[PDB]
Amino acid sequence: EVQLVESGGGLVQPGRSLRLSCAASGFTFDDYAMHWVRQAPGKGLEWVSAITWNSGHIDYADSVEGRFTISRDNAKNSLYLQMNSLRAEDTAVYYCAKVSYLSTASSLDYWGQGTLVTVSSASTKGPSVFPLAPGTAALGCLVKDYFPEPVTVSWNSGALTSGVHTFPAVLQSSGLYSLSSVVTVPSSSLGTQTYICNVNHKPSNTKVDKKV
Amino acid sequence: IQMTQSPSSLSASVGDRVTITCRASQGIRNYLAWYQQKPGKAPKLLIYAASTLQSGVPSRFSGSGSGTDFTLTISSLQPEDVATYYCQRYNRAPYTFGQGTKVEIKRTVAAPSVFIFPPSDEQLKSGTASVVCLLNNFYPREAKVQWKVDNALQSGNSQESVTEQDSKDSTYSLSSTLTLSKADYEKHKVYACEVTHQGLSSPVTKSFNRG
Repeated sequence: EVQLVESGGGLVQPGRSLRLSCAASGFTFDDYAMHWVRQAPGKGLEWVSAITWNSGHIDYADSVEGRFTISRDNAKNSLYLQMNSLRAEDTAVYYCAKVSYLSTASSLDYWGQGTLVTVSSASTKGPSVFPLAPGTAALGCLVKDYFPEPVTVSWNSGALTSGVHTFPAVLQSSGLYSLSSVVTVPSSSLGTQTYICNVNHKPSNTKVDKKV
Repeated sequence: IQMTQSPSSLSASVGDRVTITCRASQGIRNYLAWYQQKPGKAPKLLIYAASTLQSGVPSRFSGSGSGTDFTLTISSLQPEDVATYYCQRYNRAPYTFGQGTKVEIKRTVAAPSVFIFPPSDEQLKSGTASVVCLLNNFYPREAKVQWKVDNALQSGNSQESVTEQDSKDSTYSLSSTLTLSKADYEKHKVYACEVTHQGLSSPVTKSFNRG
């Protein structure tokens, strides 16, 4: 159980700053170089910044240089990224990664799940969630008009895995996103077993169990 | 410092031998690594030191190269290998990545299953109508969804969304959403999605009544 848990992402306005944190456990953190890599949405991996075990040497991607400041607290066993003067295309999922061997001349051998950072002067708006009701049958939930991403959606408190499809969100005219999650279940149920989509949109701090 | 890969994309069949190249702009000896990223997940390390496998990684991933020219080979493409692969220089700063290589899979053509959903009454209360059409577990990606309201073709008012390619059976899924206000939605009876796909000798059409 090696672990790297990022935190600190969210909505931030153009020009402003964010501090990303990354908590390390499993391995001996004090001993390794660490990296920050990021990915815009649907775009490719981009390396950002690296720092050695003892903060002795730092490196930045021309692409930040004078805006981002990598650092670490070997006592707290934690890694940081201070991001400043943000712009729309600093918008991305940001990962911390551990280095495989000793040396910075080593591959990244483990990466966190990452945190989304969204750079935008639009306010958060929580979704409204609507039921989509109907051999096999299909049902689902329509998760409409929310900002920013992500929302997550499980069915029956995670009990229901087979047959689930959660579609990528689409940006609407309005400037908000829309989602739809669905499941396929026997037509025979329905009037027997109950179905519940559990939506959670943190940035707005709302949960809804819509109950189809 | 650039890293370039080709192809940027490739389809191939289960069993096939896939080849991905990576060209460093300046001699990196063997400080090269290969990463796979499945859609939804975080990247895994497959190969390092140009040709060394990460532990627990299946042998069918193979790497060769030295200097500037490098190659990832997957020699028996399995359905779980659908992802995007990235090379990375790590001899020195910058620790730059290639552009990525999406790899998509086989397969024999498969028909969608089409379902229709009206807008819930809790939503017309809200002031607007969303009609949703669902295409399920088909291949290939290509699919045409024509909406029809009182047999009227409908244009400029649907959005679409495709799930990424299933790891198990190599299929896609589509949802289409027809949005129109309570004004128009109350004005008609028959809403319908005509679905057109290669796995269907004729189009299939789902529909419902009320409004």
